[PDB]
Amino acid sequence: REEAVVWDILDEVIREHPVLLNRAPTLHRLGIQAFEPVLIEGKAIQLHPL
Amino acid sequence: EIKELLKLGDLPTSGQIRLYDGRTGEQFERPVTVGYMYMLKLNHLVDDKM
Amino acid sequence: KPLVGTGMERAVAVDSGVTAVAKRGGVVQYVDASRIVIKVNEDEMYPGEAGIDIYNLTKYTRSNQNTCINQMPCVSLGEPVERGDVLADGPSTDLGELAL
Amino acid sequence: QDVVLGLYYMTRDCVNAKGEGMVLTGPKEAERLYRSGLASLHARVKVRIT
Amino acid sequence: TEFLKPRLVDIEQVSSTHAKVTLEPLERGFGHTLGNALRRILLSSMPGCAVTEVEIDGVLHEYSTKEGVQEDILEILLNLKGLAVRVQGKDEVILTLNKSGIGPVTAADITHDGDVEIVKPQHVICHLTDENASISMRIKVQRGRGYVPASTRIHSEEDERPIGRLLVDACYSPVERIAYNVEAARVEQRTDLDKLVIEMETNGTIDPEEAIRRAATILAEQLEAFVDL
Amino acid sequence: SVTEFLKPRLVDIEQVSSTHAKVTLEPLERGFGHTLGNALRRILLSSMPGCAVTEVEIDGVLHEYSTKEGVQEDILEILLNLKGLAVRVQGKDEVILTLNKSGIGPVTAADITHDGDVEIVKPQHVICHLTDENASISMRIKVQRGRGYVPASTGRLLVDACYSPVERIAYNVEAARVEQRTDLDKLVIEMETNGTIDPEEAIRRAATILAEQLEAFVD
Repeated sequence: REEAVVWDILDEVIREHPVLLNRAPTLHRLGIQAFEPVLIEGKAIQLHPL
Repeated sequence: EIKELLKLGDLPTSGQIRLYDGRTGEQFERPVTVGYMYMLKLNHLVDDKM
Repeated sequence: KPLVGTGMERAVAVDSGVTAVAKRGGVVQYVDASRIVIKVNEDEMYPGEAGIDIYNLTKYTRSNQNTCINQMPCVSLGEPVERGDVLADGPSTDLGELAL
Repeated sequence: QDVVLGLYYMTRDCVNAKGEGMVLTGPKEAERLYRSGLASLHARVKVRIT
Repeated sequence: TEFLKPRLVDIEQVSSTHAKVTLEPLERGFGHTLGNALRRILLSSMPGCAVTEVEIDGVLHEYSTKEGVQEDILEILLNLKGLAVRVQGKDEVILTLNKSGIGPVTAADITHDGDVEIVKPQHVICHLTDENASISMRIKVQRGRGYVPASTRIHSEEDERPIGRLLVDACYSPVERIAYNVEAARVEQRTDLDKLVIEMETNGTIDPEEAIRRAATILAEQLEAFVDL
Repeated sequence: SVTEFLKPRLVDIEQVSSTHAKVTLEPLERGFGHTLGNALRRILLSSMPGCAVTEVEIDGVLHEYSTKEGVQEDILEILLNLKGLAVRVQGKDEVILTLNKSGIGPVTAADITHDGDVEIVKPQHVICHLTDENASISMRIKVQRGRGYVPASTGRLLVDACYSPVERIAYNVEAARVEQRTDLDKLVIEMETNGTIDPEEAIRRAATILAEQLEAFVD
């Protein structure tokens, strides 16, 4: 039902839960890293410049 | 010939115009290139891949 | 349309087979965005044939990439045309010139 | 690539520029000058550093 | 401390769409501040009235086509989206468009109303291409602000609109481009008094004498917070 | 709701020191964060009024190019440090103070001739250090009330006038959401003042001025 309360539940669950991001191919270990997620309206994954 | 055609209009023969940032009303230092580029929407939209 | 092209569109859009092309010269008699009927002039009319050439334009139809390929008219009622003129613009084409 | 361009543009110095040669009591004031438009970013100046 | 307050000394309505208005006097820097703040406010928050829904007699979906019309239903919907009208003291209105015969279909064919005013009657909706051809549609116009896409609207309506009701994306914002030019004024035999001249190109629904006042009211009411500390 | 724009409620004052704070506004309509933040900056940084030193007369020196002895720092540095002095002057346009000091030791702002009508907000402001047994200085400091930050464009010596008390104001906008949309703006404003005016009230003044300029059109 994507209830508006469910979005509050998601904003509480995702608070401190890391997510692993890895691009294919991943030649070296720096290609897989953990990030603290933040919700975004769109459908693209927001990545940091550095 | 591009310069001659720009001269026919009242446009600057330099090809670069000064712009103003919409957020602060300030003028960008040094002119910037502005024109009409033909852009195409490639058939790789995100909603087919997320 | 593209503002800056190379003039190759006037051929690529025509020979693609996606735009409706006037088979013979004549004057447009009726258009309804589906069927354009042309009164082909008697100079190229067969003596026994109808003397009036239809063009059932193709509307929204799925392509191999799940896109629409409808053709829309560009000529006006009563406008004269000559054989080879583009009557209805196909997808990515407008006024007989390719426009992606 | 973009960030380094910004830093290269910000710290570069020009011979003659607006707000040249004055004395600034500290870095904060310098920033104010730029945002008030009284000085150019590449202007040569003496600021008290700590 | 010598600040003076600006007054709308003059307004020049050069056209039905383009206008200029001068605010004088203004002290140092206020010309830039007022010009850019009011430009942003006028571009973003100005309410207008735009088409919201369409319902044509014999069509089912926007991707279909009407018999005897030069323009597909999609192009008719786009042309209707380009229509700009005024409404007098109402939140919504339903206008009927009845027309027949060979020729164009212009906005004048819409059943005119005392409270409904069309900025450009020469707007063409579609072209009829048969003697007996005729289209009847019930256009719906709503007030608002900003841009509301049709996808967002129906998911916020929370009810299933009936078959045959087509929804267009409404661009309520009636202004197109706002420019501000700052120049000195001969006031009190003293210089550094900027005369802010705002030139705006609109659709013609609103008169600047009210647009600038509404923008200023919005700015002041938002500014109430920072003085409420 | 065609005239019902969202009004923010300040999440905090977020004060970090007596001079600087982190006033945050939340939430604001998209495109309203900058419209307010840049306007407040443009008011505070260049139009705020205040009293500041603009002219100085040191004893027996014609220009800062001349570096009189007896003082550890040079006359140019003395002028910049005097420019750094923050003053609160009550009910006068311009005043002429006199600072006189003697003996081996630094010169501090507490030594000025306090008229009682004049309030030096930072008596601990160091002026310079005297470097002789007989080292004595006396100077006439001119203060004037005005607006903004007047540069050196204009036995007197001119100094840049920091009438506006705001040492620095910087603002940011960031994403904020309500139960159904994540497009709203949260405005984080930071300002550091000279200390004559507390920051929390300074912005109170700034919007004030701006609101006045809007008076003739708002209904």
